[PDB]
This record gives sequence, C-alpha cells and structure tokens, in this order.
Amino acid sequence: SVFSERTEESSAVQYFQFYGYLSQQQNMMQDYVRTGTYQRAILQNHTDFKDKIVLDVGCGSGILSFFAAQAGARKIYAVEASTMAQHAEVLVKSNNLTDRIVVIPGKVEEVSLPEQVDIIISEPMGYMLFNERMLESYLHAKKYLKPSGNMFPTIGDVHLAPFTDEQLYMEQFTKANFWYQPSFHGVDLSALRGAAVDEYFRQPVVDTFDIRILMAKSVKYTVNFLEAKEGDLHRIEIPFKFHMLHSGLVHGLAFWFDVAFIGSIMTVWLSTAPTEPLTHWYQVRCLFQSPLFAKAGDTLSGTCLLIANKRQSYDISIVAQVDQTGSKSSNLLDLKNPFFRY
Amino acid sequence: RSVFSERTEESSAVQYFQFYGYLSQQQNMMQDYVRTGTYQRAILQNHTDFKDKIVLDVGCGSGILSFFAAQAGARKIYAVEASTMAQHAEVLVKSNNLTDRIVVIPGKVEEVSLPEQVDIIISEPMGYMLFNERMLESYLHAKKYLKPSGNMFPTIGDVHLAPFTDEQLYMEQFTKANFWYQPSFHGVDLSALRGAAVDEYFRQPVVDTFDIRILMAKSVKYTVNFLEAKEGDHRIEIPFKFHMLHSGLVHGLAFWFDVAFIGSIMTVWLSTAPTEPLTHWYQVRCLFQSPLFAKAGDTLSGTCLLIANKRQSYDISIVAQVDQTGSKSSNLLDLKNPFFR
Amino acid sequence: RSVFSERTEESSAVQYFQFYGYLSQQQNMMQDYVRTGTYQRAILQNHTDFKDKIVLDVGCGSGILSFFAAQAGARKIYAVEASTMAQHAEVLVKSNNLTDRIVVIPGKVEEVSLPEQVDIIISEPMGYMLFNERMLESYLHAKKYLKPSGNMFPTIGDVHLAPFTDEQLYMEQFTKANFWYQPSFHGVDLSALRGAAVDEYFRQPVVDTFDIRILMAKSVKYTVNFLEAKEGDLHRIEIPFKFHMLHSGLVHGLAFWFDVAFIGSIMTVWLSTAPTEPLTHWYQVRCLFQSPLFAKAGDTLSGTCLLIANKRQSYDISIVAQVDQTGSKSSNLLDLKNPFFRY
Amino acid sequence: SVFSERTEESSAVQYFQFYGYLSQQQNMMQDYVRTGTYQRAILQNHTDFKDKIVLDVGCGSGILSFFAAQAGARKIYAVEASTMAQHAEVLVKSNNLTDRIVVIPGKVEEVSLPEQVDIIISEPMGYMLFNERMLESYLHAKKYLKPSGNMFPTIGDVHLAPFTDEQLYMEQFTKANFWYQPSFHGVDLSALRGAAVDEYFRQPVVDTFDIRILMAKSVKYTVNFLEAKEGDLHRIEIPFKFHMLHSGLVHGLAFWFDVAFIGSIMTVWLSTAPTEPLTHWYQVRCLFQSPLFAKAGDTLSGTCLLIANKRQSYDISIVAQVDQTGSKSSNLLDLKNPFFRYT
Ligand SMILES: Nc1nc(=O)n(CCOc2ccc(Br)cc2)cc1CNCC[C@H]1O[C@@H](n2cnc3c(N)ncnc32)[C@H](O)[C@@H]1O
Ligand SMILES: Nc1nc(=O)n(CCOc2ccc(Br)cc2)cc1CNCC[C@H]1O[C@@H](n2cnc3c(N)ncnc32)[C@H](O)[C@@H]1O
Ligand SMILES: Nc1ncnc2c1ncn2[C@@H]1O[C@H](CSCC[C@H](N)C(=O)O)[C@@H](O)[C@H]1O
Ligand SMILES: Nc1ncnc2c1ncn2[C@@H]1O[C@H](CSCC[C@H](N)C(=O)O)[C@@H](O)[C@H]1O
Repeated sequence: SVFSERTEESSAVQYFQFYGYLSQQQNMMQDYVRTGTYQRAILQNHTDFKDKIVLDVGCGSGILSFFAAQAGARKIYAVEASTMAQHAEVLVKSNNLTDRIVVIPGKVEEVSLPEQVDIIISEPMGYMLFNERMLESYLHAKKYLKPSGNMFPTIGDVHLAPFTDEQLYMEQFTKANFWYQPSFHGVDLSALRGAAVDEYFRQPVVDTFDIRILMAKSVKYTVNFLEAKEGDLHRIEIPFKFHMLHSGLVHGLAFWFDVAFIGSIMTVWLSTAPTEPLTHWYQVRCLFQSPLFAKAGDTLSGTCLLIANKRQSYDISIVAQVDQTGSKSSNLLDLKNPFFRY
Repeated sequence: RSVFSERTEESSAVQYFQFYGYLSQQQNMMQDYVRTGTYQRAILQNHTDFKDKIVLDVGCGSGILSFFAAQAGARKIYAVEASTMAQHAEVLVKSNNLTDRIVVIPGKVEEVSLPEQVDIIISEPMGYMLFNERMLESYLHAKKYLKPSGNMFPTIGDVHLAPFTDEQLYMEQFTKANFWYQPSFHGVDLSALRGAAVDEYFRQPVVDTFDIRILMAKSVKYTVNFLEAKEGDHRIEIPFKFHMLHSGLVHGLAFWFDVAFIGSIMTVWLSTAPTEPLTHWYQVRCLFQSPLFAKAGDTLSGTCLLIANKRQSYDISIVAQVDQTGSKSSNLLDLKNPFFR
Repeated sequence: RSVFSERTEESSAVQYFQFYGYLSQQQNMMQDYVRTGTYQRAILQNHTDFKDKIVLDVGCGSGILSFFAAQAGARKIYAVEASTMAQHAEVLVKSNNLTDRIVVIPGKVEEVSLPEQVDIIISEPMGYMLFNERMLESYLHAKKYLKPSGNMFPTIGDVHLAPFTDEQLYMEQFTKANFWYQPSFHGVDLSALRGAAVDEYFRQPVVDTFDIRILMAKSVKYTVNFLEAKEGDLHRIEIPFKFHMLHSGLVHGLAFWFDVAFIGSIMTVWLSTAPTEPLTHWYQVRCLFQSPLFAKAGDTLSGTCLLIANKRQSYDISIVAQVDQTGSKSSNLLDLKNPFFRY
Repeated sequence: SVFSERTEESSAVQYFQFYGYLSQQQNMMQDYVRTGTYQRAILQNHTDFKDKIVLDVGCGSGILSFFAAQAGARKIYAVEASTMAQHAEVLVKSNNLTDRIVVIPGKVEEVSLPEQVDIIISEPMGYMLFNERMLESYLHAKKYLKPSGNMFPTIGDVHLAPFTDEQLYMEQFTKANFWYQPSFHGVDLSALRGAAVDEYFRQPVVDTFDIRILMAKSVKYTVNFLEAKEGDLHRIEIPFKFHMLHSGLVHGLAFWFDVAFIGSIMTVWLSTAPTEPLTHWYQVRCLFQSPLFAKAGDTLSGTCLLIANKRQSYDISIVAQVDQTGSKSSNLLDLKNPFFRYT
C-alpha cells in the first residue's frame, strides 16, 4: 500500500501499539480545548453535516464520529488502524448508533470504502503539525471526497519564531560535560564529550515557555488541505525572514501550529500557540548550534527544510543568518526522538 | 536464526537497542552511584578473581565494567555490545590506553565468536523486577564461553515479594479508570468501556519507591543461581505463603531484588530493597483490582507466575488467597507497560 | 378521611410522631440559639402583630413559640400538637401561669376542631432542604382557620441551590459502595450488586456543613410565599436553574440551604441556614452526582431540580444538570427521607 | 400469621425497610468477628452440612447460605422478608448456585417450604440477645426441622453483672438539668425536669466499657434453641444473686451474650463479652434509678424481668436489693429505643 511503501514496519508497530491504549485516548479526550473545539466546529456548522455522508480518518475511540452524529450526519464511515477500533465499535453499539456509524478497522490507505463522502473529519496533527506523517493519510483519503466536498480541519498553519533562552542552551553543555572528566571511577571519559554534545543538539525540545522569550513575530506556512496532495508533504521548504522586535542572542527557532475548520456557517480555530492555554502538543524548539546576535530592526533570514523519512517523522534542517552582519548558524535535528522537558 | 532473534519480535529489538545507543542513557546508569560504586567494589575487592584472567563483559555499553576488570588486573577482556554504543566504548578504550587488555566485540552475545574460553563473566543484566528485558537469558547463554569452574559476577539473584497496603495508590489508579464510567462525556456514553479501562490500568506495574511501613508481612525470597541456571529456566513460578503481621487491606504485592557477587575475597551485595538507598530500579508494585482484608496472624497464600514473551518482557499472573476466609484475588500484569509514578 | 391520613402512610406517621415525643429532641431544637433567638426576635419586635390577637401555633412541641406570642401580648393562643409532647406543653402552660391565654389542643392540625378563626399563624415547619417532612403542607392547610386580614410567621421561604466541588466527599461515598465490587468476599462474588450499591449510596443527600469556597457559582433562589401558596402546590416542585460558572473544575453535585422571612408590621426578620451564616441544626444539604461534570469558568450549567412528594412525609428528588457548552449531562435520583448525617 | 399477630404493622414496616439497605447488610458483613466466626463454625463442622438440607432464616444478602454451600450442602432454602431478597437472588445467580440455593421471599412464619430440613442456620441475635424478637422466628422455623435436626447457633447465653460508673450516672442529670432553669428565653422550664430524668433513665445504654467497672462475676441465663418454644420468650425472668467482689456504688446492670455452634466435630463460640474484641452489638447497660452501696462480700439479689411487646422488643423491669442492708432500687426500661453512646 501507499502506507507500507513509506513506513518502516518497526515504526508502524510501535506507532499503532501506542494508539491502542485507552489511557492514551483519554489523555487526548481530556484536552478540553482540543475536544471542545472540534465539537463546536462540527455542531456550530451543522448544515455541513445534516443528512451528509462523513468519513472520519483515524477515529480512535470514535468521539469525532459521535459529534458528526450529534450534528445530524446520515452515515459516518469511521476508519481506525489500531486495536482501538474494537473499542469504538463497542461505543457505537452502546450509544445505539449502529444505523449511522460503521467502524472500519484498518489503514485508510488499504481499506475499501463503498461510496464518496461529503466531508472528511480527522485529527491528524502531530508535534510541529507534521510529526507522525498522518497528514498524508488525511490527504490520501480525499480519493473518497466528492468534488466540492469539505475537510475538517480545512487548513493548517505552522508558525516559526526566533527565541532566546540562555538557560536551555547552556544546559546542553552541563549535561554533556558529565563526560568531561579524567577519572570517573578511574576512567577518563572526555573523548566522548563531543559526541554527547552532538546527540543533545539533534533533539527538538517539546515543552512550553513564556511568550516573552520570543524575539519577533512568527512566520506562517499554510497547508490548504482542500488543495494539497500528499506528495506536497514529503519535502516542506519553509523560508523565513524575521523582523527582529528585540535585541539579543537568538538561540533557535520555536514552532507551534493552528488549524481552521472553515464551515458554511462559521470558521472555528484550534490554536496550540504559547499565547493560548496549553495543549498536549505543547510547543517545539530547535536550537541553533551557535547563537546569533541580532538587534531590534535587524532581519534574520534562512530556511527550515523538513525532509520526510520512513520512521513516520522528519529530519529538520535549519539554516539562518543575520542579514545586516553575516553571522550564520545551522542545525540538523531528528524529530522522531524529541526531548520531553516539560 | 539465533537464540535471540527466535525469542524476540524485530520491532521490540529495534527500539531496545536504539534506546541503549544513546549516550544520555549510559550517563543515567553511570550516575546511579550505588549501582556503579557497588560494581566497582565487588570487582576491585575480589581482585584475585580477575588477576591475569580472561573476562567476558556481556552488554558492555560504555565499557565501564570492563575498565573495572582492567583496574583489577585482568589480562584480557572481551566486551560484547550489540547497540551502536560499541563504537563509543572502543573510543574510550583507545583514549585510556587499554587496547592491550579490552577488546570490543560488536554484536549480540548469542551471535558473536570469541577466540577463547573465559575465566569469569561480568554483566549488569537486571531490569525492573529483576527479569524485565530478558537480558538475564543472554547472560546465561554466554556461559557457553565459560571454562568449567568459571565464575559469574553477579553470581546469584534474589527476588523479594511482600504484601502492601496503600489506599492512595489504589484510588489514584481507580480514579483514572473511572473516566470511562461517564454516561455523558460531551454527550457520549463511555460506560460500556469501563471494565476494559480498569483492566488496562491495573495491568500496569507501578514503579516508584515507598515507605517500608506499608508492608504487611515479611518478604518471601526467590533465588536464581546464575552458575547453575539455564536460560530456558521462560516460565517462572514463585509460590508464596505470608504470615500477616498487621491487619488491614492488602492492595497488592511489592517486588524488589538483590544480587550478590560471590568472590574469593568477599561477597558484595547490590540491593534495591526499600530499606536501602534508592537506585534507578526503584521498586515495583503489582496492584489487585480489589483489595483483600486480612488480620494479623492470617496466612496469605498463592503463586506469582511469570511467562516470558517475545517483546523482551513478562506476562505476570498473581493469584493470592487469605487462607482463613477463602477471600481470593486474581490479577494480570504487563511488565512491558509500567506506570512511573 | 383526613387530609393528613390521605397523604401519609400510617407507618411513616407513627414513627414521625414517636420521634417528636422525646423531650431530648425538643431540647436539641431549643438549644439551637440562632433558631430560637431569631424566632423570639421576629415575634417580640413585631409585637403589634400579636397584641390582643388570636394566634394558632402549628406543631407547638413544648410550647416555646406560644410562650413568645404570649410575651408579645396575644389574647388567645391555640397550640396544636399531634405527638405526646402536647401533654408536656400543658404542664408548662400551668407552671408558667398562662392557663388563661395558651390553650393546648392535642391532635393533627388537619383533624382538630379549632374554636375560632385566628389573626396569625406561627410555626416552625421547615425540614432539611426546607421541604422534608411535608410539614409545610400542614402549615398551609391551617390557613382554613386564618382570617382574611391574617398573617403567617414565617411568611416566605427561599430555597437556594449552587454547584459545588468536593472530591473528598465523592470519594468517601464511592469507597463505601466499592465494598460491593469484591469478587471474593469470604469466597463470595459480590460484584453483580455493584451498580445497586452505587445507586443506593448516591441516593442519600448529605447533611453537614462546608466551607463556602467549595461553591462554584452564585446560588439560584426559589421562593414559596406561605400567604399565597396552596397545599396542593407542594406535591410537585419544579426548580429550573442556570448557573454562570465562576470557577473551573469538577462539579460533584448541588448544595442546598434555605432562608425564611418573618414579614411583620414593624420589621422583617430573617432566619438563614446559609453556609455564610452561623450553623443551625438544619446544617446544609448536598446531593451528589454519580458522575461529576467538568465545567470551565464562564460556561453555563443548566437543568432542573424536581421534587415529587411521597407518602413517607418526604420527596423523591430528581436532578438533571447539563454543561451547555458541551452537552455533558448528569441525572440523579435521591431519597430525601433518608439522608446521610455526616457531621 | 404468628408474626403479624405479635407485631404492630408500623414496627414491621420500619424494621424490614432497615434491612433492605445494602449498607446495613454491609455493616453486619464487615463485622469480622461475627462473619468469620459463622464461617468457621460451618466449615469446621462440615459433616453437619455435607449433602444436607439447610434452612437459612433471614438470609439477608445470602452470606450464611453461601457458607453452607461451601461446606457441601445439597440444598439451602434461604428465607428473607425484606426487599434484600431480590439482591440475594442476584448473588445466587452470579455465583452459579441456583441448583443449590433457593431464595424464598417472605416471612418465615408465612412462606411454605417444600420439604423438611436437617439443620437451621440464622443470625437472629439483637442487642442483649433478645432485641428485635427474631429469636422467636428462629424457634418458629423448627416446624421445618427433622427430628434430631440441628440448630446453628444451638444455644445462647445472656450474661448480667453489676457495674459502677459514676460518670455515666451523673451524665443523665447534666442532660436533664437543661430543663431546670427559670427563664429560658423567658420560660420557666423546671416543671419538666423530672419527666426528662425519667426519659433518660428508661433508655438502655449501648456502648463498651473497661472490664474493671464490673463489681461481681456475671450470672448467666441460657436459651437452648433445640428445646425452647416461641412462647418461652414472651416472659423472661432472670433471678440473680451477686457476690460482690468490690466495695462501692452499684449504678446498674451490664449485659452481653455468647452463642455456641454445637457441631458434630467441635463447638464454636461467638462472644460479645467486654473481655473479647468489639462487635456491632457492643454491650448494654441498664441504670438503676438510685445507686446501691455494697461492700465486698455483700450480696446483691433481685430479678430482671423481660416482657415482650408488639414493637419487636421488650419492656425491662429490674429490681435489686443489697441483702445485708435492705437498700433497694429498680428501673423500667424500653429496649426498643436504646441510647447509642459509643464514640
Ligand atoms: N490526537 C492526537 N494526540 C496526540 O497525542 N498526538 C501526538 C502523538 O505523537 C506521537 C509521536 C510519536 C509516536 Br511513535 C506516536 C505519537 C497526536 C494526535 C493526532 N493523531 C490521531 C491519531 C489516530 O489516528 C489513527 N491513525 C493514524 N494513521 C492512520 C491510518 N493511516 N489509518 C487509520 N488510522 C490511522 C491512530 O491509530 C489514532 O487512532
Ligand atoms: N423544627 C425543626 N427542627 C428540625 O431540626 N427538624 C428536623 C427534622 O428531623 C426529623 C428526623 C426524623 C423524622 Br421521622 C422527622 C424529622 C425539623 C423541624 C420542623 N419540624 C417540627 C415538627 C413539630 O410539629 C409537629 N407536627 C408535625 N406535623 C403536625 C401536624 N400535622 N399536626 C400537628 N403537629 C404536627 C411535630 O410533632 C413536631 O412537634
Ligand atoms: N544479547 C545482547 N548482546 C549484546 N549486548 C546486549 C544484549 N542484550 C542487551 N545488551 C546490551 O546490554 C546493555 C545493558 S545496560 C549495561 C551497560 C554497562 N554494562 C554498564 O554497566 O554501565 C545495553 O547496552 C544493551 O545494548
Ligand atoms: N420473620 C422473618 N422472616 C424472614 N426474615 C426475617 C424475619 N425477621 C427478620 N428477618 C431478616 O433476618 C435478617 C437478620 S440480619 C442477618 C442477615 C444475614 N443472615 C447475615 O448473617 O448477615 C434481616 O435481613 C431481616 O430482614
């Protein structure tokens, strides 16, 4: 299938084992902002669901399918690849909705769906929006979408901003300097210090932070799910030019994302920005290998290049320079193995 | 085709050896001062067991235990490591000018060739509850390289079990499961999934420490002798009979382990008991879905059954009974999915 | 047949009036100084509503409220009491030299024959949650004896309800029911009865007091005007509510208290059982949800508290509450006759 | 029926409503001395149950019937008059025992059994053994017992002993002296002080105590449940002659009870004595109206007369005198309404 061709089997085994736990579904469901916003986006746009045919890509426990049912959908196809599909079926029966929701166990790239649908709903966002590569599954499902059907969410915006965090940068060396000693129980460890530094700097940091560390207005990269093809997500080239609002040392780039549900009645936004209540996506920070000094009014330009890999994630190549001075740095990070600092 | 790959799902082995490829994770184990200092003491204080000997280090990681064997006078040390950490170990061997004593051998101990038989095997193969990760079986397998009267460091392993009371922990886990009792979560009746949620949460062994006053009986001991055991020794049946010292609710069983290095100069013990300074193994508690009441003087009897699985862990079955009343508790746990409290 | 007997199971009534025959229970009410001092102040400070008037005391107990009416100058006081406490009231009337003014009439107010119409009725008919015991219906029934110009002391009653958070109370009740989850109690599997046990323990309203900081929204008020209400008005009591949540968290149930006002010609005097006021022997009352509701500050919590009178001198309570922003609902049935006295 | 003729309807309704609560069944089941001793008595005498026919009088949740099944019984008829019969039936089904336990809802005086039984099991003991009058239902059930059938429990012993407790005695007057004041909010309450004293003294005290308050060795009255008839329990006369071990003031008589399960293999005892761990029966104390001084070596002689009443309890009359001086005291008590003093 399309999925097997792009995914290492060992990655997929761990991935769907993770989503097979009720405790993991619960942690998503108890994200009030996440769950409440999906509900309002569906219910408040009821004319997008009443008497419609719906596809739910990666339905988990089924919660979003039940919302589409609350909004009056005539028939909902709920596709789920993990063993959570058996629990969703239990809930469809116990909620007396077997006439309106059919759970289809399997990957959306592999199952057979009988008819075209009016609207696709899904929650395919990962860290920095793109982690997990589920957005490609969501776009792949548009083979089942009628012309002039809709997508919920309709667009995804990933945001990037430069930050200063002296304590985060210095902490990498505090940890790595464990190895910089001549007699750890009699052993000189210091030949491994550089390798330890490199290992730490390749990890994106998942945690949150005070918005006062941000040094410029973010730059936005928009994916329009109604128009994009899954091939568009294999190599994501994000140019940036930041107009610095504050003077100081820039230690890296911070990432968050928004999605918008563009319905016939209204548009509803779900934001994971650090100005908004915290979600289970937190935010993501990638360090430069060396800080760059920038003055307020300088411009910080470069590119963030996301290169998809077969571990359902991306290699992150960042390059940046202060235009008015020529100072430049870079880094290359492995998004599959972030450091959870929160 | 090897013993390892026959008993191990590929996906599990990938994550396992990737985890141990991180320098940060070697640092974490190395900074366990009780663990690292105790291993050094067991080896240096039994220096006569290493002096001019041939050594095998099973799963050497950064190489730290091989360096201890070199300090103790070993003539040659084969340091076997299957993760990419083997490359970092070789860097340290060169930088410490021990290329004449420590020889790194990349690969699984079930698959590599050694030039000669060895006088003693060293390893740190203990996981949570002693047996997690199934590395003890690699340690035992390595005895194919051991001369007839060779030694093993560690030599024996003791698992300890004991009933405990802890209402707070019980209700902390019940409360999480109660989420799946709601008849109307955003309008959706979840309650049909409530038994499946209880089952899932209570299958998680709880890893953390606790005050010793929560133990309701003296612990029962189960001993594995690494000089004698075979790696097939896969299905572990631990019977127990506790003489209760206090009355109250028995919420589950607590587990810890000790290993002893039985050297020619002295026996050195590394203990993870709750009476001892904390280690990165902490302790493990397996909860009952429903607590049993017993009084002082009663006997609590049963069996802890550990079945090894292909994910490098164990399926745990605990059945316990208050002999005086016939009150019985039967519980299942997945040592692969612990809850780190 | 009497109106009382037609609405009351004999077994309930026998136990009810036996309870009130004990001097120790009269002492308990009398030693509630907020209650007794507030009644005395309502009567004496509105003495012109009693001077040279004819008074009916409904359910007089030991007679204390009739003595207050006599202190305020009432010409004649008919003190009606159905328990055996009536005989002790007669003793106090004689020993306080008030035989010319206080006339004990033993029996139910629905069944006695009163000698004449009265200017004012006094009573203490409030139970837990105001409505327990159904004695408000006897109070209203007694208006058959009230002159057109007449007054009622108390004159109105306000019931207050508000959402609360209290995980400890919830866990306490849930832990008791968990006994019936056991798969092997002395070798017996009890767990088929777990749902029945939860239902039973959560049917009990909790009578005790609490810190006002557990309250998550301003209370909603429901008023009964004793001058205007008819007996039959209290057979079905429907209290709608819409709360504006002031705090985020779990709503474990609704809290209840009540105030009564004595609206006299000189002043209005209030007796409050609110948790902001000194404790009384009515305490406060909390009805738990089997399933707590999560709400955010600014959300609305809406629904209905419905009280249906029953033949055991109490009410079957149904509470349905819903968080409007999410459609999360909780439905609960409670048996007001049999509370859990937690204090 | 025999039951309805001896029981006021109102008492019966309240009584079986009480036992219809799972929480009350849980209270009894959690009494570990009670429940464990019954289980030991049945299981350790397994030859009295193996392949036998059993009747469980007042089975409640069914717990004792499950113990009989554990001991090998072929058939158990489990009779229960409260709505708890519905819950027991649920447990019989969920424990896969419908082929061996037959729940029969109703009063044992009124249901029909399809055959005679080898052994009757029951827990009919109330406060100081006799409260609730359920021993009569247990004895009534012998109409279903085969000749040389057995009873578990087989005998019951009530123990009586004189006690000294100055603080318990004085406490009655502290409470009653609430009424001895001339102006409680303007009212002279004093005329009711005597009636308040009398009311307190009529209540047996349920709580526990230190065994050193006991002034003489106990006297024992035995009911043999194999031989006794219902009528024997309507008038229970217990004479006593205490030989005083300590000098001091005797303030009343203390009561407790033991039962014995006299099986083919061994006899097992369940004791509620103050020398044994506490049960939910505690102990019971009946004050004298006036204390009696006795010296060590004196004799305290008298009678405790228990008269059954139609509220499922007893009127207690106690008369006692110190033989060497003639000093005499008495008291009349209502066992139905004890004072629960325990904390
Ligand atoms: N809601 C969330 N909560 C979170 O915590 N995160 C962060 C998780 O970050 C991780 C990082 C590394 C690893 Br490794 C694992 C997680 C992300 C989301 C959004 N994702 C919704 C997932 C549902 O979609 C299903 N699903 C996926 N692909 C499918 C397909 N092709 N066909 C069919 N069903 C498919 C999958 O089984 C699950 O039910
Ligand atoms: N003041 C209070 N303080 C409290 O704490 N509570 C808590 C109640 O707790 C209870 C516990 C168990 C049971 Br069961 C019942 C209640 C309640 C009240 C209000 N109750 C005053 C009743 C007086 O009025 C009499 N009475 C009633 N109906 C009559 C009629 N129809 N005709 C004539 N006399 C009638 C009744 O005999 C008694 O003297
Ligand atoms: N079958 C096997 N063959 C070779 N190495 C193995 C193995 N199974 C596990 N290992 C390795 O054994 C190590 C266990 S951690 C112990 C590290 C080191 N000996 C120290 O004390 O610091 C890991 O590095 C893991 O990669
Ligand atoms: N005449 C009668 N007929 C049937 N049941 C009766 C009865 N009189 C009392 N009972 C019942 O007897 C029980 C006594 S309590 C004992 C309950 C249970 N056998 C146990 O040991 O735990 C109550 O449940 C009560 O409802």
